[PDB]
Amino acid sequence: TTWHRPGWTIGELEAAKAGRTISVVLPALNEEATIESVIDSISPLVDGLVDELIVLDSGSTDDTEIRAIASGARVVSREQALPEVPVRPGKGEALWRSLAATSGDIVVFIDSDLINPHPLFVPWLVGPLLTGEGIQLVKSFYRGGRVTELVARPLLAALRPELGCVLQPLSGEYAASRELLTSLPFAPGYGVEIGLLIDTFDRLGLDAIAQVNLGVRAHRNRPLDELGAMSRQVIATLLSRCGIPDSGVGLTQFLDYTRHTWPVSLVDRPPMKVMR
Amino acid sequence: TTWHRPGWTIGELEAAKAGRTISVVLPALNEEATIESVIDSISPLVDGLVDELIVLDSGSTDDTEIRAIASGARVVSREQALPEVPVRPGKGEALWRSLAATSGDIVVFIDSDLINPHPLFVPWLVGPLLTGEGIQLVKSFYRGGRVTELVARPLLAALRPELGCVLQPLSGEYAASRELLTSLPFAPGYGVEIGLLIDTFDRLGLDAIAQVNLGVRAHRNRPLDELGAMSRQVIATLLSRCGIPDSGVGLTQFLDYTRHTWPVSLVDRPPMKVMR
Repeated sequence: TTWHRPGWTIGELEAAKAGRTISVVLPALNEEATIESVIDSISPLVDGLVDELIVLDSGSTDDTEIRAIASGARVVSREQALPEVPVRPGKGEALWRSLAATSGDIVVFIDSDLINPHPLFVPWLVGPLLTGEGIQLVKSFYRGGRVTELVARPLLAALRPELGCVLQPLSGEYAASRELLTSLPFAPGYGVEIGLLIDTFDRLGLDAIAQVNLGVRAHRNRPLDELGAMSRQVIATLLSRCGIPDSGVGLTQFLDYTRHTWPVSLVDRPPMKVMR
Repeated sequence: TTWHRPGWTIGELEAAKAGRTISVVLPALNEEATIESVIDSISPLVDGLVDELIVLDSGSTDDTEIRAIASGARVVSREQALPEVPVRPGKGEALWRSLAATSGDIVVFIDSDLINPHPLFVPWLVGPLLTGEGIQLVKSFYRGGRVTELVARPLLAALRPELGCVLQPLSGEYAASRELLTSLPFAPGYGVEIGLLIDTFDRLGLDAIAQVNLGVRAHRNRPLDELGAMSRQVIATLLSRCGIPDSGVGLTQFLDYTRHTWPVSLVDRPPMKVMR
């Protein structure tokens, strides 16, 4: 079911929990400028609709951690989330680790780089999980997304056209059941969102997936070269899910000219279940 | 060999022809604003280094044709290039047809949407073909190319990493031997450049390919949605060359929201040789 405008009240949603718990995770790498506003947008839900909120600090070297703490948030490093396992770089590692630092029956992810996010983001994402039937994953969409419109959607049309109806496959804002998340491998780096989406679909089909309009997104837009690497990992992850061998060769860029090669990973983390 | 700065004189290049001829093709769909300057940048070479110059008018409905004529250019419609074969849409069709409207041993393509192009573009592109050994294809590069850096190069790294060294795989400015071009199929739409590059490489290897710095490119930059479709066709063509089945499903876009689906083609034109 694709929603265009939520309506559930916070109280209705709370009633619908029926014993289920909700954890919220904000992954963060150097987001000192935006993190406070994001935390503040959600913390009023804590001890109510939300049972648990954490910042997964992914190696920040700015004031991200101290500002998050000063916002009353529990901050968890990659190392603290799962200390027995050495840390790998990239976003997917942080999200995967975050499963071990939470216990909610439902887990909600929100990027920490959002500019003044609506306080109803979380309620809007959990709606279908709480009041739906068979929904295990909820993606957000909103109203310029160069990677999404040039890379991910066109590749989905080519290789998983059934997912053509997903407006924001790379959305960093989404919610899912712990049962699902701990049953899926996690792709490395920026491949994580697309992997979760494709894996979910391949395993449960579209009926287990919803998407909700969160309105409009403001975010620290980004340099082309970093987008190159992101696109590369998205590709790697997507090709893998489609049974296609990726060279494992990183994107090289020429900035006469100088050359730089960005890392790409063909290694997923296994389902957090195997870590029990 | 990758050049960074040409030096050949026009006279040296002319001497090097040794009986070989040179045709120049400007494909054009609704470029009334830029076409004159492009024609004017090249016509001084005609009857000298360049034996032949044409505009391949690809269905323009603006003043492209009359302005090109007024610039002294021979204008050739898709229909006139090959009248026995009904016309298909897209850039690849125009370029393929252009082989039948030219007779140069060497063929040079230049996009008609360039803003005040250097008059040495053509000389710089033909340099390696004339003075090199074994070069059959010359690509340009220059100094924001969203499709190139987000789609084509990252996919090449994944699937033909040997072509990672190509700075502008989608460049509309390039030159090649008739022998090569008439021996290759032509991908439809915006897939044409990438197809020619991959096919050339697969068949003759890197040693037959050069790239030359033309400096900097100014061009009528472009709406995201049109870039989506372009990216989609590039993908289709690239997947095909890599032995990967494309769904044939067009990209859909949602502009509440309204939906539009863009065409994609999995059909190449065969080598112009078969039309003999």
